[PDB]
Parts: sequence; C-alpha cells; structure tokens
Amino acid sequence: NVHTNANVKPKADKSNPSHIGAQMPGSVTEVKVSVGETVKANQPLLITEAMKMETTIQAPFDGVIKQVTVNNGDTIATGDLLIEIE
Amino acid sequence: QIKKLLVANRGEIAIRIFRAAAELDISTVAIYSNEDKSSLHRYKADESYLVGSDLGPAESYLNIER
Amino acid sequence: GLSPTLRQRICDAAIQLMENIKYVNAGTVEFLVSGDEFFFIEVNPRVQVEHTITEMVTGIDIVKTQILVAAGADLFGEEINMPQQKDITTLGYAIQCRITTEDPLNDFMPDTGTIIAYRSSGGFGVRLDAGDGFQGAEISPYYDSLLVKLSTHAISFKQAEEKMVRSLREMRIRGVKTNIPFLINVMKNKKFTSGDYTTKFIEETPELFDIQPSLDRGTKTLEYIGNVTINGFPNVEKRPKPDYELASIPTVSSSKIASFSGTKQLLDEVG
Amino acid sequence: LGYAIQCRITTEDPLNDFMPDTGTIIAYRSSGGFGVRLDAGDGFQGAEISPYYDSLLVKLSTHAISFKQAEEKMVRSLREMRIRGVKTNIP
Repeated sequence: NVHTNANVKPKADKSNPSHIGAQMPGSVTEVKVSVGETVKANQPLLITEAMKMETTIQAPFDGVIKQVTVNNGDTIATGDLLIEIE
Repeated sequence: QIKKLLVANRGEIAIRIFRAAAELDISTVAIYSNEDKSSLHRYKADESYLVGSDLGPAESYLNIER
Repeated sequence: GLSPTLRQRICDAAIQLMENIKYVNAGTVEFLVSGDEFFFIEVNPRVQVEHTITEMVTGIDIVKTQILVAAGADLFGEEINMPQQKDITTLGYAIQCRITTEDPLNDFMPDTGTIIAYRSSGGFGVRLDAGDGFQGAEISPYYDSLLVKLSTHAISFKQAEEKMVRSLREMRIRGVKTNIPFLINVMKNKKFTSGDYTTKFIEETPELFDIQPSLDRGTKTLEYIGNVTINGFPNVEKRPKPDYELASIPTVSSSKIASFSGTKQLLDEVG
Repeated sequence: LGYAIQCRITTEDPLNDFMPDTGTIIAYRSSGGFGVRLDAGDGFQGAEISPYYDSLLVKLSTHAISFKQAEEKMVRSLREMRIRGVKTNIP
C-alpha cells in the first residue's frame, strides 16, 4: 500500500468479551503488544490519539492476545475491532 | 565628464550612489555575488551583472580583474 | 561638549594635512582628544558609513560631490555648489545608531538566518539606509551583517535624541534578536546628553546591558491562530468555523449600571 | 540652509481635466534617500481610493544645497515612483 491507511478493519462483535472495539475515531499512535503475549489485568496494550488527546487502551482481565488489528499511525473508526484476548 | 558608473559594492551604499548618479543623469551598473542575487541593490540600478559564479560570494566583491 | 575654539584647531589640523599633500575627493581625518590636544590617528581615504550624519548638519550631499569631483567639476562651481569655507556651518545636531544582527544576549556574534518580518520608520529627518533588512531575505555570515543604519536630525540634541528613541521603538525585526533595547538606554542617558563621554563610556556603564522583556503580542496571536488553524485544538472536532448564527449581543450603558443599586450596595451599607 | 521643494502626488489625470481617479492600487514603490522626505497618504499597495476626500497619495519634499540640486533630486524621486492601478499626476 505504502503504509497501511487504506486498510478496512472488521467490526468488533459487541456481545463478546474477547473483542475490544474502538470507542472513538482516532489514530493508532503506539502499538505495545503482539500476537501471542500475556500481561496482567490493566496492561497498556494500545495507545490511540482521539483528537490531540491520548488514551491507553487497557485489558479488562488477564489473558492471551489472539489478534491485533492495527499498526502504528493507522486510522480507526468507532466500533472497529482492535484487540482480541482470552 | 561621466556617462555610466559602476559601484564596486553592495547594500545601502550602492543604492545611495545609484541615486546620486541618477540625480546627475548618469547610467548605473550594479555587481552582485551569488548570494546577493536577491539583494535590493541589484535591482536599483540600470544594469546588473554577476561577479564570478565560479568564484564564491565570499571572494566576489574583492576580485579586481572580474 | 567640546569648547568652541577646540574644534576649530582640530578642523584646521585636518585641513593642514590634506592641503599639504594635495588631497583629491572625499576623505576623513581621525583624531584622539584628551584635555586640549589633538592627536592624529589615521586617514580614511574614502567615504565612511556614518557620512549621512554630517550631510544632515552641513547640508551637503557628500556622495553626490564625490562623483562630480571625479567628473572634474570645480568645488565652488555650478555643479558641486559648495559654500566657501567661511559659509559652511552646522544646523542642529545629528546622531547615527548602528543596527546589526550581533546578539547582545550572546557576546556580539553576527547571526546567520532569514528575517520573518521587517518594519520601517519615517518622520522629520529620519534616514533609513537599509541594507540587509527588507523582506524575507536570508543573510550571509560572510558580509558585515549591517541590518540598518538609523539617523535622526534636529536643532536640539534632546530633540534629535527623542527622534532616535521613537524610531528605535517603532523598529521591528524578528527571527534574530538585535541591539535595539541597548541603544534606547544610551539615548536616555544623562551622561550622553551632557556631552562628555569617553571611548570607555560603555564598559564603565554596565546598566546599558539591561534588557526589557518587550512582548510582541500581535506576533503571538498570529502564531496562535496559525497553529490552531493548521493543527486544530485539543478535544475539538476538525470542522467549519462557527459564527454560523450571527445573533448580536444585547447591551446596556455604563451610566445606567453605575446608578444601579442592589445587593452589592446593600452589603456596603448594612454588612 | 539650502533650498527645499514640495509637490503632492495625487490621482488627478493630467490628460483628463485633473479629475481624481478612483479604485485599487496593485503596485506601489517609493523613493527615499538623503534629503528626500515622503509623507504618505492614500498611496500604498493595499486599499482602494474613495472619491470622498481630497486626493493625495504621497506628499513629496526634497532638500539640497542649491535649488537646481533640489530639483534634480525631486525629478529622480518622481521618476523612481511606481504606482499601478490608478492614473496619477506624476508626469
């Protein structure tokens, strides 16, 4: 592509605790976890930039990251799947 | 009895001399270096000529022969 | 500051030299004065940067005269129009201030850069011989970084002072940080106005290195607006500027309000 | 000391009954130099000229030892002047 800004992300299924969805339209500023990792509850796994403002996305529980749908500097839309955990 | 005059200089003094010369109905000539391509003085004269493009703007205003 | 018959001797001293050696065209004769004694230092066989100052008090265009002299024209003829030596005098007093990139915040080091804004002056007898400072033109470290020569002229030394002060305060050069604030203090100096100052005047007057934090609020709000226009604002969704609804503001006069008496006034009476 | 000369640069058309021309100035240059004094009015590269006030773009005054010198200084400055977008009384 030349970067990954054209990439369409699947929508997170809302009634599945494994699926973490994008809460706002933002930009992925920093990816912090990869496929097959295990960190504690509240682990800062993704850093988005909403609109000049920055929030870390945290894990709701303990578990193993199955998929990360995004890369650094990627645009996101409300309801976009970002992370899946076990 | 002078018809046309060249200023071996740049900056405000060159402008000043051009004006003095123009007041005496004397045609004027400006010399400029490679970095003085945008020096105001280059434009305030009847003729503009580059002093050595192969002789850096460091040396330009001091080269007697050119 | 100097005595009247002193400068005559210094002038005569100069004339005696230049007439003895058959000097042609414009030249300066430098001296060093102490008490009541001239001392020859050097001769500058050309015009000096500070020629304007003398042209303003005598009334002669020095530069013009150079060309005509070179043209073979006579000193007291129809061209040069020079007055006889007994007719040449000085009207009022003139001053010249030098404006260069040289940092007073960094031991007078000439600065390489591109100017972002330049702002002139004007007024009765205010010469603005502009060299390096005009548009958004980059300057080279290879040349004497003369930004602007600044000259004023008036019958009073005090009046030529305040003429220089206003011009200095009206100046605006950004990107580089100039010798301006320094120069203003020199013009508001009782020992400068007095007349008697040495070539040591600066070093022994340390409060001339006293800088005032003069803000350019206009520049600052242009910078704010620019930044927000281009980069947006935190928590504000990038969209078309409001004043969509031009609902003008109801207002009431100060007079009316100055008369109003309510619970504020009550507190002031009863407590 | 010396002689001084003044004239006022206006938008009066010297070909058309000295009638004040109106409109926008799209290019403005000015002289200066020793013994030349410019007191600007409506003459600048920005705004347009309304017919409602007396016409005056620049008050131009010059000063030299001789009168003839003062004149040749005045002439040059007039020629050095550049004003586009309106007719002027310069010529």
